Amino acid sequence: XXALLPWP
Amino acid sequence: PPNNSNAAEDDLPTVELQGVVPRGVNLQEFLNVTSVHLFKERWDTNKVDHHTDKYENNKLIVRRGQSFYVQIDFSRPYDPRRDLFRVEYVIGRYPQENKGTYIPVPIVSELQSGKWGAKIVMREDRSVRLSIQSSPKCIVGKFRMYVAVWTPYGVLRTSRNPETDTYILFNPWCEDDAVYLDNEKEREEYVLNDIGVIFYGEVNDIKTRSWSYGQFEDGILDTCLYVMDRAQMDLSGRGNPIKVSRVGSAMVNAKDDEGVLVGSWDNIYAYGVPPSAWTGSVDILLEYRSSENPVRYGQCWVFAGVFNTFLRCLGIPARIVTNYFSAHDNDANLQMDIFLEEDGNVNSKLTKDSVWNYHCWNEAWMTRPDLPVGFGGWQAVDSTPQENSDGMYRCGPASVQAIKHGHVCFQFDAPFVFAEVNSDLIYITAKKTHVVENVDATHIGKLIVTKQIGGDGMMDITDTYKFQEGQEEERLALETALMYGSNVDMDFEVENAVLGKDFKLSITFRNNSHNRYTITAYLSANITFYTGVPKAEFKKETFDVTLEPLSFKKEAVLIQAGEYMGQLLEQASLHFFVTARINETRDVLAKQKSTVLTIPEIIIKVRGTQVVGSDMTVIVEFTNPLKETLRNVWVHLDGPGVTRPMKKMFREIRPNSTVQWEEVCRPWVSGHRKLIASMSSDSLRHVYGELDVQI
Ligand SMILES: [Ca+2]
Ligand SMILES: [Ca+2]
Ligand SMILES: [Ca+2]
Repeated sequence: XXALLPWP
Repeated sequence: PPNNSNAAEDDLPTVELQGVVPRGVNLQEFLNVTSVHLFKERWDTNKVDHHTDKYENNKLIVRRGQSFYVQIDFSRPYDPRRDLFRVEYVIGRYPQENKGTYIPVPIVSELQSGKWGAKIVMREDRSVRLSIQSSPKCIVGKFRMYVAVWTPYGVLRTSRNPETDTYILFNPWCEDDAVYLDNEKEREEYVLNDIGVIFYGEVNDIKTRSWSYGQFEDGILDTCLYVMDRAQMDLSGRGNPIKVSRVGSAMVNAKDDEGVLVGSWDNIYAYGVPPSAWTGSVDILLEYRSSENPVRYGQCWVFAGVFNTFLRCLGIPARIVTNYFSAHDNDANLQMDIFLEEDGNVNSKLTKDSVWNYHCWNEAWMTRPDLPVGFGGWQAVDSTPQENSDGMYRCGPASVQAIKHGHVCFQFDAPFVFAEVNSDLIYITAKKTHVVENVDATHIGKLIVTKQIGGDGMMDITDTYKFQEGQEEERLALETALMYGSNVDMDFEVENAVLGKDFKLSITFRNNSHNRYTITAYLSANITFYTGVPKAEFKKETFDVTLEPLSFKKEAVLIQAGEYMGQLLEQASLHFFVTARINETRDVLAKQKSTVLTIPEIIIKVRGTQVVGSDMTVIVEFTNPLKETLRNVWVHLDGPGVTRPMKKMFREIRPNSTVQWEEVCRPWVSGHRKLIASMSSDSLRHVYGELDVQI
């Protein structure tokens, strides 16, 4: 569910 | 040794003889208890009036600082001339009166505000009905009850009786309680609602997950007490919702302390329940209690769901908030350090900080006597392990109001929570020397939401955590936060602030340097309850000023009566934040201060016998509190049973001068009536006086 996103 | 377990108990003597009591003493002369009634049924007035009728527990449950009825049946009628007894509440294995864990409850003529006591309110035959009042600062937990009869030989005490064990919880309904919440709809949602909704997903595709908090289910209250015992939390601190919430933030996660839930994000979840399979807190908590070991597995919303159960169950109002694009700062500098290789790609090895699609934590409602006034209210608490705080995975309570203005120096863990909602992204090139390449000021904390009152809808609460992106205050508060982590002095004073009138906020800058500076600043003026809970911001301004060298500069900000008068309440104070940046040096000057408005008195007195049907003279007295002449003063007198409403006008009242108005009234409703006086003039307005009268 929660996940780390890549930097924009 | 530490008295840190509610479950443990000492053995109180039933025949507590003192000294060398002669054989053949006859204790028959003294009262003994034949029966104790707690009127503890879920339909009866104790549980109904204490808002504890929903628990699936058959023991008496009450909330602290509020009275409840019990009945004691004695062997013969209690006779105050010859008999003396007290009720006792006792908690833990090592109770001590000076710790709050042995509580003697004297039988008194009249209950006293804030004090433990029991009043006899009815006597029939051998029984006495008592109204027992607990302290609003009482330890929260499960107490053993005893009745102790005093004799020349020592105390005669009732035997251990599990059936009279009494739970005392936090009381959001009691105005003297640290968790007091003055709004019934909010108390119903944040204490009594045992289901909720937790928002997740993406900012533009918002998903909703239902969640059963189940705080009233059989076993849950007991498990919450067990959680504190498992923490080895000293009993003496369990009446403090700052401590209880901080303990809860550690204990709901398994790290450090064998707490409730084991976090996992590995998409496999070996030998447990996947985090997304849970739909509520009850199974998790009951399994923790029964296995006496951590439960596998959870992620942020599951930690938040269980923590919410824990809070509401104990009676601390609580809600779950979701932050989209939630920053995780790993090196406590309140920014996202993104190290970029020379190729331009992100160095995954050096970059430690991270950003989550969303993260969920809790807010708990409480005063903060440990912080200056203004910082009570919602406190961020987070049981999801991310960073250590003083040696353990825990987080909060952090005042959301402190976070908003960047005053992250105020405990606990405010800098981390600030970075979660508003850290900048700093793109850095590490070279073989470190070069900053770009700054993203708006990525983090795009939206913060919680369940609405009264429905399953979303409430946007981003503004409670941070000023709006692109506003100057958002930058000034961030720079303040970074500061707490030029030879210019800044102070401010609120000058002669009288309730009902305009007043000046005076901000002073002293430039002791030989440089000219430019200042960019903001002011935030707020109403705060007397207990230090914030109510509302009533004025916010940004301004620029130029500071000449070797000079002092005052900036007068007018605060008009119309800006605050609509939002005042009894004994409210005013809370001001001034934050200024010296532009050339980037230096930040930040102060916060609170002030009490001077309150002009109106005095009401009565002359003549106050009997419905005959004349009485009401004397309303008003003294001009200003150094200025009041003009066109209207005084009003109101008294729903006592007087038809009346007015007197004074064209002019000179400075510091007193006026009196005599009004003859004839009451038409006997008993406890009331007189209310009001004064409004051209400058000073809506000042009141009052007097309870007995007709
Ligand atoms: Ca833990
Ligand atoms: Ca960082
Ligand atoms: Ca920002």
